[PDB]
Formats: sequence, C-alpha cells, structure tokens
Amino acid sequence: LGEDPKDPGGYFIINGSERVIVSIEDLAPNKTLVERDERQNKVVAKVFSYRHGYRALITVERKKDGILYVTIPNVPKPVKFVYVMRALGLLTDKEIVE
Amino acid sequence: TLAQRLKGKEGRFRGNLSGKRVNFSARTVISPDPMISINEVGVPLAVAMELTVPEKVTEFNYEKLKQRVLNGPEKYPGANYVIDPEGRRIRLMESNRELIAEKLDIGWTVERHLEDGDVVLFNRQPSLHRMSIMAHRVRVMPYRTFRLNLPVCPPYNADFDGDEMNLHVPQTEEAQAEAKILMEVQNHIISPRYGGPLIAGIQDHISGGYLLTREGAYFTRYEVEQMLMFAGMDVNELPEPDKYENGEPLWSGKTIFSLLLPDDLTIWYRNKLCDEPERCEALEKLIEEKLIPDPEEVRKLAYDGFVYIQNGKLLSGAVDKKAYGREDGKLLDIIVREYGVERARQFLDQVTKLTIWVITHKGFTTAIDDEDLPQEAIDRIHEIIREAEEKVQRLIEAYKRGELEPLPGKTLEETLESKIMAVLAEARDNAGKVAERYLGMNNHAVIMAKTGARGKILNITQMAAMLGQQSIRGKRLYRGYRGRVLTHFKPGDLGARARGFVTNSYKSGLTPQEYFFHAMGGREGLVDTAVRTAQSGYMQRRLINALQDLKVDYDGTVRDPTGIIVQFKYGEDGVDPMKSWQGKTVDVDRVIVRTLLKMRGG
Amino acid sequence: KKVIGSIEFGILSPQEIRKMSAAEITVPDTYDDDGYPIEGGLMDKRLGVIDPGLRCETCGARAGECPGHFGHIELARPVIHVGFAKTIHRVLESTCRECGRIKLTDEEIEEYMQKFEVMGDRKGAVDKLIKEIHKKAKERMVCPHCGAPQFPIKFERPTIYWELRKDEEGNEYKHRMMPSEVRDRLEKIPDKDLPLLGLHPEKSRPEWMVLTVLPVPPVTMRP
Amino acid sequence: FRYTRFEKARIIGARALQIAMGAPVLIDVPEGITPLQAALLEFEKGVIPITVIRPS
Amino acid sequence: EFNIFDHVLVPEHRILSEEEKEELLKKYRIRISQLPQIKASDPAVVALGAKPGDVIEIKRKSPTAGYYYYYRLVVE
Amino acid sequence: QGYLGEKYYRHLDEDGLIFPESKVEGKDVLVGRTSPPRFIEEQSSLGSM
Amino acid sequence: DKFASRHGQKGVIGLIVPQEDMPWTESGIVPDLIVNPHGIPSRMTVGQLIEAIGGKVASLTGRRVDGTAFIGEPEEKLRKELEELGFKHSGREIMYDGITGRRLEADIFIGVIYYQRLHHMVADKMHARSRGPVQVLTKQPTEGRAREGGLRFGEMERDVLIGHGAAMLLIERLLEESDKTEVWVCESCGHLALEDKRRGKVYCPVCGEDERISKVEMSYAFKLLLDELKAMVIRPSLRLKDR
Amino acid sequence: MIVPVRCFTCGKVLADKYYEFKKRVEAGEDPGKVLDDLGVERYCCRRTLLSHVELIDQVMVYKVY
Amino acid sequence: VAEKTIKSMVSKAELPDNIKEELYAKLIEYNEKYKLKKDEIQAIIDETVREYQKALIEPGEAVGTVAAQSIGEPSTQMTLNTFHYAGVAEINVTLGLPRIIEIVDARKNPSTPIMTVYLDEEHRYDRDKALEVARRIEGTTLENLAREETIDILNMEYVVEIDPERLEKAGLDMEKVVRKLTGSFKSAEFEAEGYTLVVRPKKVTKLSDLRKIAEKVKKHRLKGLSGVGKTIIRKEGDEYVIYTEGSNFKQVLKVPGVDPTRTRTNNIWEIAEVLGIEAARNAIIDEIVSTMREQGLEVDVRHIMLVADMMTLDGVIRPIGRHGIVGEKASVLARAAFEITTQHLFAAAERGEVDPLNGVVENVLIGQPVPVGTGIVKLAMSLPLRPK
Amino acid sequence: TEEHTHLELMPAAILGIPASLVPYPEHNAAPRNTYGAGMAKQSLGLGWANFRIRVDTRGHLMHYPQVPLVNSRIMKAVGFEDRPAGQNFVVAVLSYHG
Amino acid sequence: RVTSPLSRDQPHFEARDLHGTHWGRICPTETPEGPNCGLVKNLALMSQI
Ligand SMILES: [Mg+2]
Ligand SMILES: [Zn+2]
Ligand SMILES: [Zn+2]
Ligand SMILES: [Zn+2]
Ligand SMILES: [Zn+2]
Repeated sequence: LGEDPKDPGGYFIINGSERVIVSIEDLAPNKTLVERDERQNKVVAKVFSYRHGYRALITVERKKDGILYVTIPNVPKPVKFVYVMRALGLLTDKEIVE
Repeated sequence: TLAQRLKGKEGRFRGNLSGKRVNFSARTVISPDPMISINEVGVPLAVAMELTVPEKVTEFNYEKLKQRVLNGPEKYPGANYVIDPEGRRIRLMESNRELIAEKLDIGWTVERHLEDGDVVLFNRQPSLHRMSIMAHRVRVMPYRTFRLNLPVCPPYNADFDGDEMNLHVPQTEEAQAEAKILMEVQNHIISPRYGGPLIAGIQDHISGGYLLTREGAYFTRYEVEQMLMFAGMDVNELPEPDKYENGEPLWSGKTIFSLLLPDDLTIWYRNKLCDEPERCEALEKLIEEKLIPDPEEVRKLAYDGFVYIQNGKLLSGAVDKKAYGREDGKLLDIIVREYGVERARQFLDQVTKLTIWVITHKGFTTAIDDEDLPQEAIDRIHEIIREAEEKVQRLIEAYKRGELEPLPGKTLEETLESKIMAVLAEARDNAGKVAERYLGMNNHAVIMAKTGARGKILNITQMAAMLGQQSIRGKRLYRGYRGRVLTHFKPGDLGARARGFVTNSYKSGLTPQEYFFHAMGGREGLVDTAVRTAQSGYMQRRLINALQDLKVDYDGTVRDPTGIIVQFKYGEDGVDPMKSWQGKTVDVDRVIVRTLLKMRGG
Repeated sequence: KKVIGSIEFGILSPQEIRKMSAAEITVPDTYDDDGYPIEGGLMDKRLGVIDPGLRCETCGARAGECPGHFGHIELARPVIHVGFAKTIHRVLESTCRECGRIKLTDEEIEEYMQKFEVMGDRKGAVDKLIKEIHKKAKERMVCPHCGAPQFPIKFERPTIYWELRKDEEGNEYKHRMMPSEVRDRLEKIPDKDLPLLGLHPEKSRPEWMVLTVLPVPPVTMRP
Repeated sequence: FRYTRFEKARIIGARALQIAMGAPVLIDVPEGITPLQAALLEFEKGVIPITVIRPS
Repeated sequence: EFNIFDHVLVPEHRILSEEEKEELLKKYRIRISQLPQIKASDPAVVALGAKPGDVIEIKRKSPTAGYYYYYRLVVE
Repeated sequence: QGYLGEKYYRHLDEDGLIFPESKVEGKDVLVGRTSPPRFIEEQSSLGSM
Repeated sequence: DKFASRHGQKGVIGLIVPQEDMPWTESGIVPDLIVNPHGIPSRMTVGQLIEAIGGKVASLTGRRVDGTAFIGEPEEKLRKELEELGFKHSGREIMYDGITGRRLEADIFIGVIYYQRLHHMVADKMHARSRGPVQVLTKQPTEGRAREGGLRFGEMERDVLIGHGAAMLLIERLLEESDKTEVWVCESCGHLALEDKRRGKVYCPVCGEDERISKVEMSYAFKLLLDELKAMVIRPSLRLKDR
Repeated sequence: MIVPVRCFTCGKVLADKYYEFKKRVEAGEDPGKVLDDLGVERYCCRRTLLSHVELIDQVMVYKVY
Repeated sequence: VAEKTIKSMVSKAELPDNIKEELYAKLIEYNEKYKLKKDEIQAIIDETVREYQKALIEPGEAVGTVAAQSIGEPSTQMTLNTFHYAGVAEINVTLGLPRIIEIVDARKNPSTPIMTVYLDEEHRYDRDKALEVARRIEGTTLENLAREETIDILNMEYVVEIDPERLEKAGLDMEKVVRKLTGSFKSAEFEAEGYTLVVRPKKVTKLSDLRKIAEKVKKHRLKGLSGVGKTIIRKEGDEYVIYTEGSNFKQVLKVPGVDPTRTRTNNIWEIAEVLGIEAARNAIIDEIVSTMREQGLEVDVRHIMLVADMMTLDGVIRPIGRHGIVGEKASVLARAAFEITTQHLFAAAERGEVDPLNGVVENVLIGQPVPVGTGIVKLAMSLPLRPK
Repeated sequence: TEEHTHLELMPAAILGIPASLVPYPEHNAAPRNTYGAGMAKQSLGLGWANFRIRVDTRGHLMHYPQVPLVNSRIMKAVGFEDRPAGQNFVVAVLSYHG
Repeated sequence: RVTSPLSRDQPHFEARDLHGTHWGRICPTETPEGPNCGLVKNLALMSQI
C-alpha cells in the first residue's frame, strides 16, 4: 500500500498535512481542593465543575471577620454564605446544622 | 482603530518612526581566525558583491574607477550602478560597458563592490551596552562565514556555536569618517564600567603563556627562529647569546618573551600562583631598598609568582591571567596609559600569535587519567562521609527527644534545617581539600585552573569527590509524597542520605535516587536564565529614556533640556571614568616611581 | 530650504474642518460590487488617488506624489469626543450656569492672575495649581451675580451624564443631560475665563470639543 | 589648544565632502585613494584650513 | 540634645548673603529659577533661617574630588 | 501582461511541465501558468479598454 | 555547518585542513575532529571520556559494548581490555605533527566518538539586502525571506549610537534609507498648503494667501504622524524657522 | 545504503570484503577473528565494517522514477 | 631640600593641579626617605600636571546614555548568590536583582527593613549593658507571649502557656506585670507564676464578643520602647551592633545608649523626612554600592552619582518611570513614545500647549542632528584658500 | 527484606525516549543532558524507507548513516538501530593552531 | 507530549519544578528551552494511561 511497517500511527491526515492532538493536562474535574494558608487572608477552598461544556470557579472563601464568601460565576459580586445557603434549599437553622 | 494604530508595542512611535528597517546590510554565521589583525573582519565574496559604496570620482581615483566600470559586475573589481550629475542612474549589467566606459566626465558617482579598506560596522543584536557596535576594516576571503579575531569576543559576548552577526555599510562621506575616527576597535580597549581592559586574551592565550615562562622551558635554536617569524615581528639576527650550551646551544623562555615589551618598562606585582609568600618577600625586600640591583647575581634567587620586568627585560616571573584577560591585567593596562594606543594594538597582535604557536607544537591534551586519585586518598574521603552522616543522625535524635538547644531567631523546625546544612557544607569542603592537596600541578587539568582559562578549583574537585548537597532556592528538597520525597525511603525521615545529598563523583557513577535528586537541582538553573533576562530588558528602558537628554557643556556642567543645572563640574569634578584608575585620580604613586627610575637609571 | 522651529498644538474648529475639507460624503457604499469602485462619496470624489487614474481635485496627482485629502461628515446630532470627556467634566461642575462665571471671589481673581507669572517656568508645579481651582469651585452654591440659581449636582461614570435637580420640594430624579444642552452652555463662557483654566482663546475653544462635523481621513492613509 | 575627539571627527568629515565636490587638493596624489583617506593625510601635516569656534 | 548635624550622612548647609547671589549668577550665566529647589519642610533647612526665594550652598564631600559644592533654592 | 522575464522558460515542455533532471537554478520557473483576464471593465484607466 | 555530540558539545567547523598536515599517531591513524581541550574539565562531561575509550575497545574486540544507564558496562573492565589488546590503559599515544614532524612531548588522547550533523547549515542563514521591495503604506522593507525583507533596528540600536556621539551616522542610517518627502507649508496659518497642477498657483486654504509660503523637508512617516493627529481633532500648527 | 567503497580515514577499499564478511558471521563465528582473518589491520578500517545498515533492500522495491 | 623647599615648590606649581592632589603628592614625597634632592623634584611635579591635563572629559560627551547602559548590563548577569550565608545578625534582606528595582523606583513600602544600630562610647564594650539596650528597643505584646489558645469554661476566657523564658534571659521586667493596669478597662489582678489572669465579669455591653478585646489591651501591650521587630547582636570591630528589624526612626534615635550620629538604614523615604534630602542622596549612593560588591563585579561611582543627583532634583525624591521623571517636565512629544497611555497624556497637552525642540527623541523624529555628540561643534572659515 | 511491598522492574527506563539515546547518562552533569536530549530531535538521518514516494514540504537524507557503537540496550528495541542518524568520527583532544 | 495550559511568559516558579510524583511517569530531562522551560513535558518510557 506504499508504507513502511515501522511507522506507528496515531495522527490524522486532515487536508493533506498530518495533524496530531497533543494532550492538554486538566486539573482533576469534580474534585475539591484545600488551598494553602496566610498569603493575604485565611484559608480558602476553590474548585472546578463542568458538565456538557461550561466550567466555572465555585469557591467558598473566608477572611478575618467571618464573612465566609461564596463565589458565583455570572455577575461575580461575592455573596455571603448564609445568604446563599439559606436561599438555596434549607430554611431552618437546625437543617443547616445537620 | 486609531488608538490601536497609534500604540500597542509596535505602533508608530517605536515600531516604525524612531526604529525603522534598513538597507545595505547582511546577516550570516561566524567562525574564528587568529591570523588577521585585531581590527579586521572577514567578508564572504558573495556578500561583498551585493553591497556597494558610492565613490564620487574626483581627480586622483579616475584611473581606478575607469577600470571598475570597464570590468562589469561579474569579476570582483567591478561596479553595479553609475550615476550622472542629473540623477538618472544607469544600470551596467546589460550587454556593453565600453560605451559607458567612455569619457567618464569628472563629477559622476559610481557604486562599486567593497574592497580591502572600506569601513563597515558590526553588531550582535542583543544590543546591551555601549560597545557592541564597533567599526572594523573589511578584508575579503572566499567562503560563507563572517570571520572575527579571537581576542575581540568579550565585547560582543559571543561564542562560535552558530551565532549570527550583522554588518551594515555606511555610504555618505560625512557619515563614514565619523565611523573610522570615533568607533574603531583600538579606541575601545578599556571599558567605562570599571577602567580595566576588556578586549584581551582568552582560553589558549593564557595557558599558552604559562608554558612559555615556566622554569624549565628551554627552546632549541630552530624553535626560536621559527616562532619569531610566525608572530609577526621582524627582528634581525639577534636572538643572542645561547644562554645554556650544556646540552646544545639553546635559549631560555624569558628572553623570547622579552622581545615584545618596550625598552623602558619597570613593573613589579604579585599574581595568582603564589603558594609561598615568604620567597616573594625576600625578593621584594631587596627591591625596595636597593632600587636598581644587578640583573645577574641577586636576581637568580627568583620565584615563579613574582613578576618583575626592568628596562624591557623580564628577569623573574610567570605570565598568567594577571597580564591579559577579560578582567584586570596590569601589563596591558600600563601599556595603554603610557605608550599611546596604536602601540597596544600591536602588543596584543604579537602576543596572540606567539602564544598559540608554543601551545600548538608542545601539546596540551587532557585524557581520562587526569581525574584519578590513588587508593589511599580515596579511603581518606570515605571516612569523612561516614562520620559526617553519623553527626547528622545524632542531631536528629536531639530534636526527637526534647533536647532542642534553640536558636533565637528561628523556630525548632527551622533550627534543625539550619544546623544540618552547615555540617554538610563543611563535609564537602573538607573533602575538597584532600584531593587538591594530592594531585600535582603537572597534569593538564590544574594548569587550566590555577592560571584561569575556563576552569575553577570547584569543578575539578567536584569530579573526583562529592557533589555536596543538592538544594533548591535555599530550601532542602521537600516536594514529593506525604513525608517522603521519593518512594524508596521510609517515611518520617530527615536523614542526610534520604533528603537530597549525593555522595558519588562524576567518575564513580550516580545511583538512581542520587541522579533523580540531581535533575531536580538542574532544572532550577535553566528556568532562571529565561526569567531574569526579560526583567532586566524592561528595567533598562526606564533608565535610558529618563536619562538620555544629558550632555556636558564646555564649562563642565551637565544640564537638562530646560536649562536647570543638574550637576556642577561633571561627576564630582572632573575625571572621565574611562581613564580614571580604580575610582581615584591622577595616580601620583606610580608616576613618582616611574619618573625617578627613568631619570636615575638613564 | 527651511526647518521646523516649534510645533504648537490645539483643537480644530468646526469652521476650519469645512475649509480644509474638499468634499462631503453622503453615500454609504464602498464598491457594490467587484467592479467600478467609483462613488460620489468615500472613494475618489476628488478626495484621493490609490488607483492608476489621474482624476483628483484638479491637480493631476497620480499615486506617486499625491497627498491624500480630508473629507467631512455633517453630523445631524452633536457628538461628544471621547478623549476630552474626563476633562469636559472638570469644566461643567466648576462653572456657574446661564452666565458663565467661575464661582470664585474677587480675592482669588487678583491673586491667581499674579501667581501665573511667578510660576511661569516649570510644568509640574503649575499642573498642581489647576487642580485646586477645581477643588474650590465645587464646594460653593452661592454666586456673587445670580443669587444661587439652584445649582444641580453633576455626575459621570463612564460617559452618560445626569443632574440631581429638585422640582416640587426635594426630588432626586436623574435628568439625563443632553449633548445639545451642553454645547449651548459652553458658548456662554467669555474668553477671559480661559486663562483661569488651562486653555487658550485662539487655539482651544471649549465648545469645539463637541463633534458637530466629523472629518474623514484620506485615501492615502486607507489602502 | 588641542582638539577634542568630537571636533577632530567633524573637521575630517567636512573636508572629505569638499574634496569630492571640487575643492582642489594639495600634494596628496599617489595612484588612488578614497576621498576620506585624502582628508586624513592632509590633517597629518597640519594644513587644515577649517578652524573651530569655541563658545564661551 | 543632638541636632540634625554632627552626622556622617548630612553635609553642612549655610545661607548666602545678598552680594553673592549675583556673583554666583554671572559665573554660570544662568537665571535664578534654574536651580534645584529644597522644599521648606525637611529639617535641614528649618533650623537655619529659611526664607523662600534664596540660594543655599552645601559643602558635601566625595571620595574622588575632596570637597564639592552644590547650590540649591528654597520654595514652599 | 506581468511577464516575469525571458529565457527563464528554457526548461518547460509544451504543456507546461519541467521534464525531470534539469539544473534549475536562481529564479527559474517550474510551471508556466496563464490566468484569465480578471475584470476587463472595472477601472478604464485610459488604456485598459 | 553545526555539528554536535549527544552529550552537548555543540560547535561549528573551524577550518578544513588537508590530510597531510594532520597530527597523526604511531600507527596508521589520522584523526578527523580535533576537539579543543579547554572544554572538558569546565563543563563536567566525563561521559565524553568514557565513550571515547569505549569506542576503541569495542572496535578492536569486535562486539558492540552495551552502555545503558545504571546497569551498563562498568568502568574498570574497559581499561583492562584496552590494556591487554595492545595499547596504554588511558588512550594516550605518541603523536607526530604533520608540518615539521617530531614527537609532541606529551601523550595525546584519542578515541571514537559518535557525532551527528545538524540542519543549521549556512545556506539557510546567509542573506544580504541592498534595496528591495518595500511596504505600500509606509515605504519600508518587508518581513521574512519568503517575502524578501531585511532586519529591523529597534530602540536598542538608536541608543548604542548616541553613546558614541554619532549624530551624522544616526541620521544617515535611519532616514536616508527611508521615505523623504517635500511639502509646501503656509506661514501664518501653520497648516499644510495644497498644490494644484494644470493651473500653477499654490494657495493655503484656511485664509487664502498667494506667495508668502515656503517648503519644509521632512520624512513621510512624520507626515503620516500629522494625519493620525489630524483625523482626531488636534491641530498641529507648524511654526517654522530659518537655518 | 550500500557499504562505502573506501574507508573515510584510511584510504583502502572495503566493499569487496563486506559480503564475504557477513555470510561468515551468521554462522556463529566470532567477528574478532573474522575481521582479523581478512586484511583489516587498524581500527579505523574496522569501525566502518562493524557498524553499517545496508538498507538498500527496502528503498529499492518501491519503484518510482 | 627640606620641608620649606618642597611645600613652596608645590604651592607655586599648584594652580593647574587640584586640592585633593596637593595633599596626596606632598605626603608621599616627604614620606620617601632615600631622598631625591632638587632637580628631580621639579621633574615629578611637571609630570603630574600632564596626566591630570590628559584625563579630563572631552566637552560634548554623552554621559546620560553611557550611565544607563553600564548600569543595565550587569543586571542581566545578575544571577543567584550563596543564599546560605554564614551569618546570624543579617537575615533575609532580599538580595539580588529585586533590590536594584526597589532602590530605583521610590516605592514607600519597601520589603524587609533592617536598620543598623550603633552604640555610643559608654555602651561600647560592656556585654550585659548591650543586652538591656536590646530590651528597650524590642518590645513585645501579649499575643506572641503564647503558643496557642485553649478556651475556658465561663469567665476566665483565656490562658497563657509555654513558655516563660522571655523574661528571664533578656529581662523584660516582671515589674511591668503590675504596670499592665495603665489606662485599661477592667484589669483583674491575679499573679501566681507571674502571668495575669484576666476575667471579664460583666454583662450586656460584653456578652460573647471576645474578638473586640483581641485588638485592645490583649494586643495593645507594649512591654518596651520602640514598638518594632526582633533584635540580633553581632560583634564587629570590637563594638556590638544591633541589627534589628523594621524602621521607626525618630523614636529609635531617642533611646539612651544608641549612638545617634552613625546609624545607617535600609529604608529610603524615612531618611528624607528625618535626616533630610541630602542624606537621602547618600542613602541611594551607598546602597547600590553595597549590592554590586556582593556579586563580585564593580561599577564606577561616577555613574551612580549621576543617577542619584538627578533623582532628587526637586527636593522630594521621584521615581524613574511613568509617574516620575519621564512623566515630569520635558517636550510633550518625549512623553508620547513612553508610558503607553497616550490618550490620557497626549490629549492632555492637546489644550493650549507649545513644543519647541531640543530633546533627543525629537530631532531624530523630524530629521535633524541631535544636540549631543558631534552636532555640538560649529565651524567657520575664510576664503582666499590658496594651495601653496 | 520482609518489609518491602513491591519491587521495581529495570530502573533504566525512568527517562524518556530521546533521553535514552545518551550513553552513560549517569556520569554527565544535569544541564548537559538537557541539551543532549534536545538534539536527538534535530539531527539529520534516514528515518523512513518511503522518502522517495512522499510529498512533504522539506525533507533530509544522509547518504551513509551508521549504527552507533556503545549505546543503551533500549535503542535496539525501539528501532533506532534500524533507521539510525549520524556517523562515527575518530576524534583527538589537543589544541590546534587557534 | 503532554502540554500544560498556562501563560508562556509570566513566571510560575512553583509550576516549573520537578515533583516527586513524576518518578517513572514523566521524563526528568527532556524539556525544550526558551520561555517554556518546564511547561511542556514528555511521558516516561514505562507508563500506562
Ligand atoms: Mg550563541
Ligand atoms: Zn490630491
Ligand atoms: Zn454670575
Ligand atoms: Zn494663507
Ligand atoms: Zn579507517
């Protein structure tokens, strides 16, 4: 067929110029991370999450007054935790406990 | 749009207005030759016929340029474009030149190829300091590389592993005499950053010059006569007087070196090879009290580490990197401040070819046995590495049972790491002293290290001994798994062998934890080359563009563009830093001794 | 064979844009299409040559040695220039409306005439002097010549302007400022107030900052 | 009254441009020489006509 | 008890006289505004008799000339 | 119009292809291509008709 | 033509010396690549020197020496197989120079090193440009050899000529090899004039003068710098001066 | 890429003594004695018999002008 | 031959030579005693005047360009050094290339201040009296006199822990434990092992807000003067130096025992407010000199004294880029090609502004010879011009 | 001993595919290997048998390639000793005329 | 090859190092020089995905 057997293969021939995908290294989807301490504020915990496309940072930070920020993707404006955590699915303070 | 057309790191102040693309240039690779003078350059013969100067025939080159236009643009003395006084250029290529080689009508302007003598420039492109553009003096040789004399390669900061240098001819007759008078190589032999010489000797020129002035360098009659013809100089039949006829009528090594110096030098200084300061002292003591002794009797108590020249005759010494060199050499230094400049371009042109002759026909190989230590010296090393690891294992036990002995500044975790590295350092320095003491100064691997030409005394004892510890920006190696760097070590361990410390040479083989520890320390060196270069480039643009306005007026005053006086009597008046000596001024001390000697000696 | 001595900057008057320009462009069309690139508008309506056709504004002028020429657009609505907008805001909140004064006492008129010639050399020292004039004119609401005619509070961030005016007793409605309302106010400032700011009465009129006529760049700058 | 290095490189530059545009040469002849090198030889014998102005 | 002087960093200042202003001005052919302007703050000038609009001479030392003068002005 | 030159076409055959093993050098052509008019009526710059 | 080892000793062919002038050895050996001795105990490349003996042992014995990492052929077994095949234990041999011919009083090291040629060859680097095709918009040269263009002279190269003192050369390089244009400019308006051929007479639009008008000689990139400031509402009043 | 008909340092022909060499090394005989049995004396002749590829078989079969 | 003969031969000759030169030349001639007599004395002075006359700067030089290149070349070869220095006192003072940027750009903050403290003539040799000076300089709060916090049950709310040796090895004076009541709020009094148990026995004003007292007296304790960082003592030149941390000048100089006249500092903006501008001239000069010598490679101090005497040009020190000397007074076109911001800056001088000439970036922009270098000389020549 | 949990295979395969071309790579320095493993990716050499019937934009071919002498045992079992790249010179170490 | 998505120019001193998990998966030596110098890295010769 006009080849040599030592060629390993693994490359497309789109348009007549042999093109290869080079593997991009992710940062472990659907995990959770415990970020380090004492660069400007207290400890934070950043994460990534994507399904069918769009990926976004969803962090739960806290600085030295007990704000406990939560980050939203769209329209950033960092929101307090007990604003979001009450408004999401739980109303009773006993339910936040459990 | 307009704001992106005006600006944007390549807009129309820096990209196209104050920096433009040019004409009449070339760019190729470089390759050495130490046979041309210090201020010449090779030009390939293809590039020489595609760059042209304008010539404007007056009255006394009219016989020359009749021949340059009769010859066509093929044979190397030739022309390309002739110009009438109207302005209509006439290309020469097509089918006849005899009808253009008629009455040539004084006033025309002919463009001919470069010849031996036309001033060019040169460039390296990263253009850091003031001196990386320097007008050379074209010489034409057939191949495809720019050639370049070996001593002129610390200004350009180049080497010869396929780099790229670009020349560009200047054309108009006012812009050409500025290049020849103000920018030639010999005006730039000393540097304005520290005064010391910059264009000087390199790798072979130093370690060849040590083999000429060793005690025991006796050349025969044929070897003297051959090398004086090869190093340029022209002397008649006076190599005299055949100093040791015991075997055969053969000379010494000092008197072949004492033909290059002018006739009334007087210098005495101490250099790097001094291993016994007492036998220099004695020589010095006689000199200071009895200013002019006799060169025969007392002076044959000499050493090989005290240079002493009088009346252009080196009685006692040994030439190393204190007489040339990219850093301070005070024998090229005292020859540019006393005997013009044009003398010191032919001192450095005759030294260079004399020194490479003797290093060629005497051999300077370096095989594998030069790094070798005998058995009893190796067991001296291994008892050092054993007890130094045991001292580390004891100091961990003091921290583990609560016998902290703390330092005031650091915390207990940080005191432990502090103390350990000092022990490890000392261990590697103590074993470096063992090897240095043993192997003699007679192999061709310490000759390159004592004098100094691409060597240290670190990497010849980092090749038959330890390699020390292996750190990364001051910390000891800690990145890895949860409490263990590699997965071959029991966790919870702070021992020397288990946290980045190699113990084998580059001859006795690295085992795979030590080799993998060495790649960690090696990648830290390669990142900091490409990072640090980009920060210095932007930091230079601030300082040039803030300070490029300042001149020096005739009454000695540095002034801004608004007329506000910035500094009276330039630079704490008033001596040029290119010609001051080591911060100071007129140098009375050397002057007194020099003038007295000449007068008294006569 | 002269040389340039000095370059003096300023602002183009809209009167001078018409006299400099050779044509008005009214045809929103470039080529239409793939043949005969000639219009009565943006291409060579005696405006500039890029082709090998000798038709120019009566001056021959083939593409070698042809300076391009400027066109103009009679904009139907007044238009704020972008670069001045931070500094138009410095003018509007520091002037007494409907008359044209400066909201200062007679002491500072006679003092700051005299302070100009004392600091008449250095650039950095007179640049701080023009900020404090903006400071003192802000915190006043009573002018000596109009009896405090209900000064509104100006606004910015980024480009759209407003005012905080009261109508019945204390309302805080955000009346949007019109660009036609601004340029009518700027013409009422007399020329004597321009030395009190950093302006010049022959080279930089403030009412010329609002683009009533937009000039068109030449053909030789648009290949 | 010794010249500096900036004035010596301008006097040569102006004299090499006159020597190409006419301006008959002194005894400088032999056999072929570029007009810049004619200005160096005339400057060696100290017969330059051009003098400097010293602003003070 | 100490002052700003008697220190290895601060060179000593002194305020000139009326006849010395024109004598300094004709040697250097300058105008009075073309001099580098101490502010009326910064305690070196305040313990002397600082008047704005005056020339003040300093006597600083350099290790490569000896002693070296450097004239300045006073602006508020 | 747009002739590159002459005596650069000494290596082409009739149809426009270089017959192999010929010392092509410099700016010698490889395939002789004719293009079609390309807007006979766009400019009419006094001689293009 | 750049050669290199696989240890990292890159370099360029110095010259091309004939076979007759070669320092040769007390056998039929005439070396090819005479490497500089000042680079081995400065760059710490001891693997060069083990491989150079390992070529001489494995060429006389017959079998290609295994040389893999960490489990390969050891150091001491080579220098004994060389010592029993007829040569000195460290490579060193007696060598005669080819120009004059006498034993060099040292014992010159010699081996077999596998080099490899690289494609930074000189015929893909060398180019010269006298005067080529330029940009349409600026009349400046192009970029790349595939579009026939030269070098570019940044802001570094302007400052390395002011450090010398060159003011004549700095003009001649940057503008004479560029666009120069002659422009008619009015006097009392400061704005540019407008010529009009077929009817001679030149006139400044702004205030309509007839003869009081002059000529200013300036670059074209400065003339385009005026127009990008002229499109924006800035007026560049020129107030020219005699020489 | 057929064997070079000279050496590269020592001018001496070798291509006549390669196909006789290789047919006697695929019987198990040691090459240290085979190259000595022929006329190969130095080790500049011998580094270019003992390391070669003779890859002419693969390229030839493809058949294209 | 004697003193008078030389001194008055140098005094007469003096006028072309310099003042520094005079002292130097005399003190060596007199010193040398194998002595030369009369005629060679005149030969030495008439040779010394020729080298001074040879080594003056040529008028027209381009000082400002060769200052910026010879200070910006060694920053590319500005590699790492021995971060494992074998000292104790000086610790983590940001060695290297980021120091050179921090001294050129003004930057009010600068990281790692280390102020050198010298001792006077009565606290010079005394070992233990040097310790009590370090007591007075250091200063400690209550939060760093602990190691962690364990909560109590009801009202004690806090506890102090390991270790107590910060008051028995340095001597931070247990009499100050009694002193704690100074202007405080509640101030309970219970000292068993010398540490004060602080109860807060009240109500609705204080309910559970422990955190607001953590910024008051619990943190407001100042057990010693000059409320700044840590102190280390080194032996240098038979005097003890106290290389402390931080920078609190006008408080530190008013301490009984520090020699006030010699304490140099690693901060820039504070030495201008306290010691004056011309002291901050020498702060910039002496600091770049100490960085170059640590890396082996030398730069001449004519280039440093051109930058430092240009960065203090208007009585307050300026930065070098985009807010300082380039952004300060020049031609208005000179500010166009630097600080790519230009619609901020080029449209600012669109209003009422002229621009003459006489930069270096302008004459290159328009096609004129620049003023530096060879475009500074002016020729003149008459015209019979006979060949002869 | 009776303490371990696994056992390595051959450890001469830590490094990559163009870093297993350098013979004795445990004796050299570390930055010299990085240049050495960056030039096995650039040498000339006969790589494939189908260089004749192929249209690639620029190719190279070296007339007499040679299988190296002393090398790793990995490069026999990847194929490099069947399509090799480079020749075997015979060097000497001495300083010639400059 | 195994590349890593970051910025090529700004320094990442903690993302251009050589970590203990790279043993036997990523080659310690192969890294092209330039501004990258440790953002493109090659798989080892004994690994599996
Ligand atoms: Mg290079
Ligand atoms: Zn026109
Ligand atoms: Zn009013
Ligand atoms: Zn007019
Ligand atoms: Zn051979």
